[PDB]
Amino acid sequence: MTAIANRYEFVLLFDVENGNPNGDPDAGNMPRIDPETGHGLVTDVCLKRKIRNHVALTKEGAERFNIYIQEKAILNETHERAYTACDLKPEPKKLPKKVEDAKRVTDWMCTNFYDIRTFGAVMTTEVNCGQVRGPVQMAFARSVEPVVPQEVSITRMAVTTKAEAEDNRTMGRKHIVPYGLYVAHGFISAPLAEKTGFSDEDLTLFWDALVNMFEHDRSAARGLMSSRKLIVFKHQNRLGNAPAHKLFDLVKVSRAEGSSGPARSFADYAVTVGQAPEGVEVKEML
Amino acid sequence: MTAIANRYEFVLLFDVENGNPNGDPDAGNMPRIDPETGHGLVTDVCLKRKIRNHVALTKEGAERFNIYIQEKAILNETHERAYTACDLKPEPKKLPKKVEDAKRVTDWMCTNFYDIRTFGAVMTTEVNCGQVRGPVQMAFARSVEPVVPQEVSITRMAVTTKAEAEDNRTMGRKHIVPYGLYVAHGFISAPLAEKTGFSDEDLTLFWDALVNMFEHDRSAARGLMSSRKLIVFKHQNRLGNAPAHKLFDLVKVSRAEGSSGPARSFADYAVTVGQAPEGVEVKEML
Amino acid sequence: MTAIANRYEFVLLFDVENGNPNGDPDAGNMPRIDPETGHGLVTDVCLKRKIRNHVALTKEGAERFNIYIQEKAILNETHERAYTACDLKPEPKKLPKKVEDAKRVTDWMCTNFYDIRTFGAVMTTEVNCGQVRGPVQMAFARSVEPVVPQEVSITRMAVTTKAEAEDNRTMGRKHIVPYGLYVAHGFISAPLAEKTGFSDEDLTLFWDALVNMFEHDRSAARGLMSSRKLIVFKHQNRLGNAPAHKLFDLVKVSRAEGSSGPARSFADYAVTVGQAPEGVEVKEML
Amino acid sequence: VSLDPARTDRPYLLGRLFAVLEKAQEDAVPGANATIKDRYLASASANPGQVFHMLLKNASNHTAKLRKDPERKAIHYEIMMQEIIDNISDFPVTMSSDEQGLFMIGYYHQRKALFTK
Repeated sequence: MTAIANRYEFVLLFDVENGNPNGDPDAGNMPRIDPETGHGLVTDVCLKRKIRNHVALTKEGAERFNIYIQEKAILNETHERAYTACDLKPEPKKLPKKVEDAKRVTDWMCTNFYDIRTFGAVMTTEVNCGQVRGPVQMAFARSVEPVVPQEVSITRMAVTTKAEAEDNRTMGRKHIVPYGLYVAHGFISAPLAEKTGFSDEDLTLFWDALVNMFEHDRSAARGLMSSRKLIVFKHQNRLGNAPAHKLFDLVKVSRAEGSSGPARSFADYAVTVGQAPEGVEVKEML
Repeated sequence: MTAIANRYEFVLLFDVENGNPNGDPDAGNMPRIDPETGHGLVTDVCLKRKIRNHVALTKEGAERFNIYIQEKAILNETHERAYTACDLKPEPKKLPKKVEDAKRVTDWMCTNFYDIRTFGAVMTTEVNCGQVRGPVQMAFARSVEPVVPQEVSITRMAVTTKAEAEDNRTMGRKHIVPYGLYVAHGFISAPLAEKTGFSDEDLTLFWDALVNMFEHDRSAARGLMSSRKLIVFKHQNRLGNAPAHKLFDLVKVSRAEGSSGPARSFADYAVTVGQAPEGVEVKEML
Repeated sequence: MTAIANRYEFVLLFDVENGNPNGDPDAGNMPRIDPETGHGLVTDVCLKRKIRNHVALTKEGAERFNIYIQEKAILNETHERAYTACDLKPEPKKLPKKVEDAKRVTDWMCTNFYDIRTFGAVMTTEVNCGQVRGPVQMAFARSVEPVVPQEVSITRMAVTTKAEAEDNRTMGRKHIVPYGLYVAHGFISAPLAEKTGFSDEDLTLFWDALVNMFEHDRSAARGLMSSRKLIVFKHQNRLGNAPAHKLFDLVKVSRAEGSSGPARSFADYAVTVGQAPEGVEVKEML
Repeated sequence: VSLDPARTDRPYLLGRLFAVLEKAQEDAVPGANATIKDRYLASASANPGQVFHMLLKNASNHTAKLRKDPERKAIHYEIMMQEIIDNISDFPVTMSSDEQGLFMIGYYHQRKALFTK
């Protein structure tokens, strides 16, 4: 299993066009917004479920393409699985104490569990094996503008709060942005790939997942979130050749100056890319 | 290894975004802040660690570029390796107490262990003194403005343990900083470089590290960081030429006049650098 | 024995930021405070040691400029050297039956050793050398106002020793002072200088050292330390011309009117100086 | 003849309190050159209200510190303080010499008990 040859950086842009980007738990499909400014926030973790979903949808249990996270599942289940597979007695709260078989759970999972070939089956709140730092990472997704939503008092009673309402009908607060574009940043590290055996196949699958994400997520509040763009930057060597932030600066996004009034469509916004230095090559069709 | 021949002072300036720069051992994992005023803080130790790791990475463990504080390693074996190459065996209190043999392991450290030649060391003993003092030193970093940390939760589709969680999807936790800007100070001493033999090459490498350091340490909890500015002051003599405090005053930070409300980007601020007294020369990053 | 011709008195102001100026052996390593009021304290002995260090650094072993109490000197051998340089065989405590012999030792060691010449010395052990008072004296340094120390937790990710819970994260701690301002008083008496030979070049050297004290003592534990103000009172005759307490009253420091929260910079205070009585000359070196 | 938990005489209670503050401090800060005893024994017996007020600040600080670490004693000591300080109505400004004798007994008595175990 070959390790990738270069460092990669990418920017993902998806619509919240007359829809909801992500539900804020306490208010159903309320958008996570900066309470000080109201601009749109999306959990970094937002994309991961969708990723796994597309994995399960296209590979559908292919040996080498198992998934770790499963809806309504128990988190330690996949930990247990990876230890079992490697003839270890599960210790899901610690590294597998026989460290050559911690490497076997790691290998086995970074093989079967594509998503663990991709991401750390490790700790921010609870641990698994730990140690297996993720070779791919991406940050909190954010809205391009202060997008304090236009509230959509949906005509339904099936919400966290029940009411005597069911002349007005029962209501649960869901929201849509007249239009908003959400932005995400991500990274790919060769050195950790070397450790985990992340492959080009994996990369392509990743691309595909990225494209197909939102096909699995739609609702009245969700509205439209099309995978508008996915720009990928490739480094020419093992180690990068430019600051990350510099790269992101190349991806200039703003409202279409020809557009007037509050935005309602992606046409209200323009996406442009400056030329990256020779140390980087940019692909822009995903 | 020829010793440097000038006194140096420097200033660095770096960003943070939607992350936890430095977790607090005590207050769960809350970012470290000053209770009286709410300004943020970052320990120097963190910086040191990061630098170490970068060096180790880049240099690939080549000859004369070893590190004595190896990660998750028994450092009594790293001081054993320092001593046994000098036909000597582990001692606390000092490098092996007979001063010529103390000096042989000291030398056989300094010659090759970059980290000791740079930052100095003790094998930590309650008498908390002697061994070797670092020619390079640095202070606490503090936020230019007060910050507003917050806990953040996610709707995880899975549970840690047997639970009643799954109406709303399973919970999570994080802590983040919306945005912040930090500054730091440091010093380099000729006399101590004369004692350790800390050479110019080292200096160069040091610069290089500083600039590039951030890129190699992506993970889930940190979010994003970036080095923004670096300024170097060079004295024209073995000893000093001016008061330090004065020097530090030449650089000034202020909010961009157009920016209003809580800051959210490096563009929200403005920077300035005055001229330096004749006894010292000024040159920007690296 | 040429000596200064006037009586001197002075006051000094210095500042600390995010550091530990002087630790307490009886309080773990907590900064020294006044329990009843909570003001800070700094021993004179510390300052003296600093001065000696500076001198040593500067002069570089020039005759008439040695330091008697080097950091690890064997004091009875150093008295024996002063003894045997004056042809004496070592003997205890008091000056010999012929006090003159240890007085020769006194003469010799005053001749050569600057710090004895300055600060005096008990200079008496199971090898006597005499006794001295020294023309120069100092008092305790006191914080201008209450100070609230903090302490911080740190983690060694690597460990020195083997651990049973394994690598393990092992924590120590630091004690820190956010900010503080200090004041110091001192005296010089002509009659004793007449007895020791304390000369004027000595005095200029002394002042020079005192201004540049902190520049060479950068360290991990100590934060940013600096000297701010220096005022010197010189009398017109071999003896006094005014009461000391009156002179020290001419200097007054008060909170800068624009400063209202807890002090965090030297700009938060205002420093003022009155006129000098007829018999005294007041000049300001800082 | 030994420690009486029921003596309920003010100078006896002050002695007990002193003894246990000593014990708690001990556990707080190992390796000290001099104990609070050595520092304050005389003063405490001469000016109750003066010092006692002062000490409790530091004790508060310490118990604040000590909750982070899993180790405990110090909850038993905080309860022992809270019993004795509830039985003491008020702090005298000063004590008659004969009373300063009784203060020593309450201290010794209490100490011995704590000396055990």
